Amino acid sequence: GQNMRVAFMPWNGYNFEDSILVSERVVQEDRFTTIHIQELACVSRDTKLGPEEITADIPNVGEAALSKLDESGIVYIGAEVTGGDILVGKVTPKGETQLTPEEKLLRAIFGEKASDVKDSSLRVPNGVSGTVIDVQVFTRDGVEKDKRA
Amino acid sequence: EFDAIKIALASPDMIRSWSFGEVKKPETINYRTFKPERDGLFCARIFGPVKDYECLCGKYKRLKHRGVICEKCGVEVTQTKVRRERMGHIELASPTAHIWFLKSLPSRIGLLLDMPLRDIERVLYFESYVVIEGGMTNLERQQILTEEQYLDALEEFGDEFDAKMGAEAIQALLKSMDLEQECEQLREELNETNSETKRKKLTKRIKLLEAFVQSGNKPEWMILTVLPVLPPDLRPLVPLDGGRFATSDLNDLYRRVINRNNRLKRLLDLAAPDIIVRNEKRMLQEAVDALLDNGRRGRAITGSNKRPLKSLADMIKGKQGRFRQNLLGKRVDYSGRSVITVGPYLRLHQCGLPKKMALELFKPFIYGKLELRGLATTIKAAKKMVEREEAVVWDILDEVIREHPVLLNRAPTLHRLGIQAFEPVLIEGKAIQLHPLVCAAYNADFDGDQMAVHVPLTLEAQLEARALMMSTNNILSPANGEPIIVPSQDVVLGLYYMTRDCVNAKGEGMVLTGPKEAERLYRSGLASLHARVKVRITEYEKDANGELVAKTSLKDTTVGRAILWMIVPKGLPYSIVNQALGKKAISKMLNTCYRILGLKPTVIFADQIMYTGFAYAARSGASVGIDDMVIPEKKHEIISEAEAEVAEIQEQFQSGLVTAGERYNKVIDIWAAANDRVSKAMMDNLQTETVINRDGQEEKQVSFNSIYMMADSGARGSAAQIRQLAGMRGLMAKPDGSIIETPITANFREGLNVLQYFISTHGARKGLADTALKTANSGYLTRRLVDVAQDLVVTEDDCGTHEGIMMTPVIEGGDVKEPLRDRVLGRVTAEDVLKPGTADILVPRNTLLHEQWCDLLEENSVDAVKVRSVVSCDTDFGVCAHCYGRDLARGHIINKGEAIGVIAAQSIGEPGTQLTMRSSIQVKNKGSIKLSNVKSVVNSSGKLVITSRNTELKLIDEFGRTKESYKVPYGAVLAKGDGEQVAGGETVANWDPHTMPVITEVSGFVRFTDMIDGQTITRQTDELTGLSSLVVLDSAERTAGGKDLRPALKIVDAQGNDVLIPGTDMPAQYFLPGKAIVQLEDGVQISSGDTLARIPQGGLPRVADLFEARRPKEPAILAEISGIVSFGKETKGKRRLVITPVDGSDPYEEMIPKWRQLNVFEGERVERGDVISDGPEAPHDILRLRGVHAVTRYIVNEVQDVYRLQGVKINDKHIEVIVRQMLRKATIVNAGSSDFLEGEQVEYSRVKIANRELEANGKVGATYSRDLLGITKASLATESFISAASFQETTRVLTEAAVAGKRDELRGLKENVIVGRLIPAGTGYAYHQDRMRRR
Amino acid sequence: RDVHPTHYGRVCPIETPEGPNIGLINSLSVYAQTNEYGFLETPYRKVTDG
Amino acid sequence: ARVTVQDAVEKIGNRFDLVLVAARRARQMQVGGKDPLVPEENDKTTVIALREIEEGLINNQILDVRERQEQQE
Amino acid sequence: DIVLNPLGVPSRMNIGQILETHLGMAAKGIGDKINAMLKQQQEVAKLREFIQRAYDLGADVRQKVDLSTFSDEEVMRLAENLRKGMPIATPVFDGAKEAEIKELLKLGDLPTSGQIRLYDGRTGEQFERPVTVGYMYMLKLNHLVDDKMHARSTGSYSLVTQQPLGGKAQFGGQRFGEMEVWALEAYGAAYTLQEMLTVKSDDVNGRTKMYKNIVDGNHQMEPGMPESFNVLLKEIRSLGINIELEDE
DNA sequence: GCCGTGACTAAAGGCAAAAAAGCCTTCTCGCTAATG
RNA sequence: UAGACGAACGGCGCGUCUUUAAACCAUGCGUCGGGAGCGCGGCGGGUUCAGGAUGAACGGCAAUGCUGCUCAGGCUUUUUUG
DNA sequence: CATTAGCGAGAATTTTAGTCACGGC
Ligand SMILES: [Mg+2]
Ligand SMILES: [Zn+2]
Ligand SMILES: [Zn+2]
Repeated sequence: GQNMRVAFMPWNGYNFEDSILVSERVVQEDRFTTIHIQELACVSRDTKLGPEEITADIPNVGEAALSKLDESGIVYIGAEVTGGDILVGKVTPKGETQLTPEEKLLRAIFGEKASDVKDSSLRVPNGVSGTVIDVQVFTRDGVEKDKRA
Repeated sequence: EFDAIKIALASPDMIRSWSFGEVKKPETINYRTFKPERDGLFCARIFGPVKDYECLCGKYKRLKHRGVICEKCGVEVTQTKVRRERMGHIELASPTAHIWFLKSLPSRIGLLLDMPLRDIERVLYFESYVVIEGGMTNLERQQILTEEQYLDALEEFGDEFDAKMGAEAIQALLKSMDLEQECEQLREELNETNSETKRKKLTKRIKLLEAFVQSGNKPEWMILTVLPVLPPDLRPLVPLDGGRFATSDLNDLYRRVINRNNRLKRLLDLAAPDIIVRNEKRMLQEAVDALLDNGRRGRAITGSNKRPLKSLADMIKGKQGRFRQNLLGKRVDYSGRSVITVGPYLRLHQCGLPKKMALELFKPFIYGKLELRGLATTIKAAKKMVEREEAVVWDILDEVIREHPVLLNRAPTLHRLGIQAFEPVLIEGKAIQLHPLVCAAYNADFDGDQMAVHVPLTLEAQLEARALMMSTNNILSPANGEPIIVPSQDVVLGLYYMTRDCVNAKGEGMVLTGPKEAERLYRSGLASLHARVKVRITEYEKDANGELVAKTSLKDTTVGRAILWMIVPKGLPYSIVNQALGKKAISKMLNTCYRILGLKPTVIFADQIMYTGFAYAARSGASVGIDDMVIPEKKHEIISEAEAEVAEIQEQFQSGLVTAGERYNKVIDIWAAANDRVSKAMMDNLQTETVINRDGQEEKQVSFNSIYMMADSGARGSAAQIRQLAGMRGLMAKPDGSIIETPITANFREGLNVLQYFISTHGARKGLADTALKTANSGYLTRRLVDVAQDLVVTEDDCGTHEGIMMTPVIEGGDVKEPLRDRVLGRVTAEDVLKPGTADILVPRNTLLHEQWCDLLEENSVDAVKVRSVVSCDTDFGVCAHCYGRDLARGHIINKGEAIGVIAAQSIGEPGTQLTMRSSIQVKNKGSIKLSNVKSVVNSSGKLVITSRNTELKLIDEFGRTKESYKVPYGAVLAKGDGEQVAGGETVANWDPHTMPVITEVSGFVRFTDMIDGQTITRQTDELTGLSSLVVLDSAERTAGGKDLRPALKIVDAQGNDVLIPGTDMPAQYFLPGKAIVQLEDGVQISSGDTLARIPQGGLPRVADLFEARRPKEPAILAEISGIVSFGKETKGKRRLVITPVDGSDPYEEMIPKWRQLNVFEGERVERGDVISDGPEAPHDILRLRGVHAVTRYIVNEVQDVYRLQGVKINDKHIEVIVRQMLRKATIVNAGSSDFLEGEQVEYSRVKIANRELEANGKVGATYSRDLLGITKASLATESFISAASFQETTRVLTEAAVAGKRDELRGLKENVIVGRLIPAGTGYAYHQDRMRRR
Repeated sequence: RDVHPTHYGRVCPIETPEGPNIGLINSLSVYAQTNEYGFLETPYRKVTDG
Repeated sequence: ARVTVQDAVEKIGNRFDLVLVAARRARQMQVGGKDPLVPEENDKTTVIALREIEEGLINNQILDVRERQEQQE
Repeated sequence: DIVLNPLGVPSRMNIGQILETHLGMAAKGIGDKINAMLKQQQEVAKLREFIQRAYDLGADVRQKVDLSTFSDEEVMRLAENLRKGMPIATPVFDGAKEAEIKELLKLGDLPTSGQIRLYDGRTGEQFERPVTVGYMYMLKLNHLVDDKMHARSTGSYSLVTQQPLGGKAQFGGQRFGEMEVWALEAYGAAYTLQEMLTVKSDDVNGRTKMYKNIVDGNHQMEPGMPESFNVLLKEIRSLGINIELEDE
């Protein structure tokens, strides 16, 4: 631990029973600043209705969430990601839920080639920020490796 | 929605009514896709679809297809929720016997057939024949044969008799068993036989047969034929990661049973030999029994996990069972956790709250207001900007939490204070900030404990939270009247530092106009915080009819007390501050305010007390230091001197004069005396100090050592800690319990050698083990209190009965442990209070006794007062308000609709954690001597001897108040008399304790009549003493020819005739017992009633066993019927006795172990309910003899003595409540006009209310007797079967209720809790009163 | 769970986790080591006539 | 700015009946219309009702009378 | 920088804390002098005695150090490394007594009582009594506050009993324990217990309607039926025992 | 023989959290895959 | 490349074939979608009877279609905390 | 270029009370 200056005295009830009073000088010098290293895992299996694929092609996501990702869908090293953001973009297929002429025309105007996708991408847990330091990729043999790999 | 709950057995037709189809295929899933199998455990045709409103094959869809069975798929199409409703049924090839009724402790089928349980299992498991049809042969209806016996008997009688194997045979026997004929024969046989052994099982049999007869049941239904199937979803096959599936073990049990059934049914067509089919039948029976309950019959079936697979019965009972895990307490939404952290600036009614936690918690609340103001349009947009934390979001969030109460919860809770309400105030940070004064209520400390928060939703919830659960409304603990907002730690230390005068200080010796300028002096530094000065103050007295009286005076006081006086309210006088202001006083001081100036001034005053205490403690600067602990100089020297004594003592052990034990005791005493002396010396030198006064003289004022401020003020710790810090630790205990011979001569301020430190671990580790284990018994005990007291709740205003209990202050031969004033406070008198002068009424009957009346009670010095007691309240299914007395929570008469039982259970359970799991009589003080139940006589020498049993001593003061109480044996010595104003410290009683006297009664000449020499009595002139005397021998040498002969010494006067005892002409001879030496001889004078012979011979678990009344290992026997004592026929194993009443006959006889001690003899008169031997007393016979009012007094006395020994104050009325639930059950003595069996056991309330309406007509009552059923058995013997099931032992309770066909009416509280209905208590009491009125 | 007077030098008496399992997770001493059979033994200094 | 309800409780028989009548009146407040009889100070309807409890012109009987006279329109 | 609490000294009986603090105060005070003379960049000789003077203090100590062997650059490097405080080693059961600590502090320029005067920052006035001030070793435990913060308004739901999940990993709620339920029954609070046991735990109809109503403004619950109770019924109906409700 | 005693069996034994991991029967076969 | 089929229709996916509806599997491959009620009739499957492995009738439900009207993740195991 | 594996799918301690069994007079 650290070596600190201490004094035994009640101080306006802030040490009422066992609470400890700490000066801002402590955090100014970063005496008790600590480091944690959390690990996030993203799994891409081969479930029904097709396999699971990872890329940047995601719907209902802003351009800010894509500025931190490459074309392959893996966040760059050192990017200062925050809580609730996107780290790895994973998608899974479905059917197409039929056709409706009005929504079909709107989609054709928009330019959506195939809206058969469900978002299951890995997101940063809520309330935790930080900086990505490393990304390791495991791929089964006999499977093509993307430019990131 | 529903009125009551009905439970009974089931029938195959009823099962088919439940079911939708049959399951015939053990397969579950196709596993190619994820669709259910055909006729499998998840068959769509039998249970329902997979996804809402389209069949499996998908032919039918759209809204138009509701309620259609798609023929191709064969599946009814509807919403998927039906998967939680439909149930399947399996048609077993052969009948099977349900294990529960088979294998409970009382065997239902075994009792019904009057058959041993062991052989029924043999029959069912296909190993031994049993006759099912005797016919006209040499066999009985229920006879038993083996395979070779059947082989022999088959040829002798042919087909005339029939004997089979298995559940089919049992079912055939059950179906053919008549009921009415058995009932008639049982009724006729019950009156004929006279044998108590037969009576028990006879009554059980007739009760079971009556229950089956009176209910719509059939015995063969106890034998299963069709097996209902649990719905599919309740055993989910949730897909886990990858292709593997998570399979609940219950599905494995269904698969095994279906496989066995399919194999048996396919083997039945092959006409296989009986050997093969019997094995498969046994396999199927074992499988179904394990499915109903695993591990009951034999080894529990386990999978690859090597753990017992869960069964249906298992999933009900146990901590992991459905009830105690998902019915009483279930996980809830709108909650949060945090780390608790103290905050001083908060007011009493508000606690801090992190911004993030509140923002996420009140998400539903902000949504509505957000769209109300138009800042949002849809729900998804609202979610979008709320997670954007815009500026308006904080504004609206602050708007919606202006006065919205929240609930704070700490796990675990121990009493009513564990759940609190507060008005949150948003604060930055990530911790909950809580007001300090309430942390004592939580019994929590700010060392990283985690706090939990919930949020009420409805208007009713918020309103009741505001009205009840804020800390303002709860200042007095439900356990006792003492407050729970008692200041502690910093505030008490600082306030004590405020009020403590010094002989010399700056600013001493002037006069101040008032407190206002006095505060000015301290801030400017002109005067010290403490200085004895004169000052003018103002006092507002409410002595008139509730109006303040202002007066001005001058007081000699300190500056600090004047400073504190500013925040004191108007009513309190100034004398409440002139003292040293200790911790004990200030709390009581706060209490005094609650007795005068209401509630809100008290809470504001408490807040100001906190603020002033913190501020001036901070300005004080109280600090600990190494130099503070002053070790006495002489201490070391004393220790050296002590060694000398032990150095001598061991020599006496090495010299042979003193044994090891005596030397051990001497060493222990020497060390104890040395420790006490050094403790006294250290306390004396630490407590005092020397300082030069204003006149140049050294005056010894109270020491200002920091350790002494923490000690004396009581802020933290006790005198033991200070003793241990400076003085030597004293004697210490070994792990077994023995005391080490050499204690520790050093203290903590100095060093500790390795060996001395090692032995110190024994105490510490033992204490930690006690803390770790004692919580298990305590909390569990709490449950055993809650379940038996949950039913009780106040229902009516007044029962209108004057019966009650007599209560007197407790005296234990020394100081009175509890004065009468404290015990009676806040209760209601059962009778009118009479002055010691007769015909003068001090207090009327049916009048609540509050504090002002108690002053009148003590001013007149009332001896004792009889008060209303809820143990005998006349109300039904509750207790009337007046019997309960004063509510501690509100300070006034109890209300209607709140459950007393729950608060009583909490009050009796919370202090459990503070417990520990593992000659002559001298008058003490001044006063006269009074005795009651005393029948004394004067001996020859003029002394007073006693001829009674219950002779008690009293120390009557100048007024008549009781001071002392003692018990004396017969033939005691009295140095004084009754009513004499004697002096204290005088030996007034003396007698030989270690042996018993065989004293005579009256003077005369001893004549040894019927004196036998040779076998019974002989002149054993022992050479040790060489004294020739007649010695009566024991039963060893003598035999039945001489032991039965009793040598009786006929006590005669000088005339030689029988003594004319007053009242009785019976000669007062005393039969000589064994080993009773006749010390005196014939012809020598005898004193009046002189000795004939010197005849020779605790904690929480204790309280828990006392509540449920364990039978002691040595049950003291007491008298049963009042009458003249008579002996009985002996030598038939042990001794016997019979008591003859004056008028009625004497049919009572009982067997008494003759090896046991005795206290009663033939020539004596004993009242019923009086001791015969001595030892622990079973409360059952106490209640049977002395009545209800006696047993309630004993239990309360013992438990309160234990708690006072452990130093925790608990009100008595809480104990009584359990006692009222203790006597819930009674047993009929004689049926009379009632409609119950002679031996029937029916609850007292119901039997009394049923009797009352019958006797109101031209009929007579029914004689009964209240019994004693402990909590563990009283809880299960309750009408509400679900309530009993929730507590313990679900299997027996469910089976017993089912076979009896009981019917719960949801009268209890937990019943309404289970189904989510409003509780029949609290605010919900009014709603139910509306409900029952309309019904 | 209770500490025995023979633990001196072989089992620490003052370091152990608190809670449901106390006294069953006793830690090793500093100088202590294991014997050939598996018994606990401690170093000691031999004394010869003072 | 309400800290205790002792005066409100003593104005009524017990606390529970006060809670239920206050709940009824507050529900009457919130559902629509039925403005209070006392000036407000930016407070939610829960504490608004409690106020008319200590000034004492409202109770269970008075609320029932008002409801009856309004439904007898 | 840290304000401890004195009232935890007597009851806890951890008096070694005060002695440790007092020893720490002397150690840092020694470093300041070395810091002061290093600031003036005094000669190596002036160092050599002073460091020797501190080490020579003590009665019959087993630690004997000869600084004459050390070269000038070694002494300079050691003193530079020593400016943050002289490390003090103490055997578990052979530590120095109070007199030795007092003598060591006498080498410094601090009061022997080990209690210096202080001035409050807010008020600027000298406190009534001298207060203990020294240096202590502090440890930051592995229980972070944000690792325990957890709150759920509406997350997931169990498939068996239709109840909210448990555990921080799944946005779990709080388990309303049975003791808490009896605590609620102790008060007159019936509405709160009913709503908490019906409309927030499992009632599918209730919590769906309740969520809509609170958004729409209304604060009113509905009784419904706890689906956990229905499960038990089916469970009881799973056996040969028959159970059922009755007429409304 | 009938009340009394010993041996056998059943039931229950703090409450909340967090954090990690492991994992949800065993014997047999043809086309595709692994090995030489 | 295109076209056709794969428990009623259509779109897409997947498999087979090349002008044919077959082949595949077997609660007849997968996903999704049909504004609703009343009227017609029956896809589809079921019952009865007869005939001697086949045929006839039937309407409780109902496919594609048609005229008219009304409606908007559990358990287990550890470790730690209070 | 031939051989076998294999693999996914298919199936065969502590406390106490209650109750049954022996016994002895
Ligand atoms: Mg704590
Ligand atoms: Zn279908
Ligand atoms: Zn009564």
